Amino acid sequence: AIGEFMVSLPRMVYPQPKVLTPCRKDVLVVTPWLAPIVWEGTFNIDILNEQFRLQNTTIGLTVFAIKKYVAFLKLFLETAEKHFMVGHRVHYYVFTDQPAAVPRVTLGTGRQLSVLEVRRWQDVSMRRMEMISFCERRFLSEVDYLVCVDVDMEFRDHVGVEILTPLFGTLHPGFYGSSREAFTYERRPQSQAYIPKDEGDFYYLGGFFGGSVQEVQRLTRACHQAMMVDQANGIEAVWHDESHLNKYLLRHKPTKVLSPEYLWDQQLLGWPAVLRKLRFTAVP
Repeated sequence: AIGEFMVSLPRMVYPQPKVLTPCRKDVLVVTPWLAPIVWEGTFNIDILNEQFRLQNTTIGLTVFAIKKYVAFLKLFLETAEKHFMVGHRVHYYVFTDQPAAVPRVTLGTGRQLSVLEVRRWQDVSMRRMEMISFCERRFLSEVDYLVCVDVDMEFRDHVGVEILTPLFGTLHPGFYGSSREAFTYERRPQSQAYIPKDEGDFYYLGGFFGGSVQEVQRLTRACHQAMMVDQANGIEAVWHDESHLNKYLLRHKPTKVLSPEYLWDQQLLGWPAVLRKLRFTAVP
């Protein structure tokens, strides 16, 4: 559940937060609209696990595995079992054109997997946003939060309830140090995804976003509608649904932002000092 009567935390023994000692001095840990930016060292996972377990939180994880991308599911799911929301209730939703190619992955207790079969490049571009906004009633009934990720990835370290919030995006690992003018937003005013050179907070990834079911459905519905307008006007945004996600999150600020720990490519970008953990990474 979300927002329900919250029982008292038990007694806990942990290090005292010190007001005149930052957790991290090397990075921005809060946005200018007072959303936490989630980095290692900023959260006590024991406190957060208590809070979310006391709400009996259920997390849905959506992933699309189409055509040859079904080959990525085994490592994706095996590593999710090791690292993603361990101890919490998890429902995986695997959207695929090949239900029989989904690997039989052994799940921990309190975790389940559903295989959802799905059916022009234009409809392929819009499929993720459309499908998340077909699954509307199901997600509302089954999970509290939705996390929407790409399949050609593996978990390497903890990804847990520290990410959960009404609406989150993830800082793209290519652009977290860039000035806004260099962001690869859609720049043509004819597109619904258009962002001028003097606007923008961050460049968020299409491959890792989420929130409450309600907020995720609002985002995916808005992006799908904007993509349909663009299609009608004969324009395709430079980075497809990621361009629309960026426009949405500019105008509807996320309530947490995940640091690039949460989606990194070690082959392309190495392992910078500022990343204490690489939690979820591109498969080479």
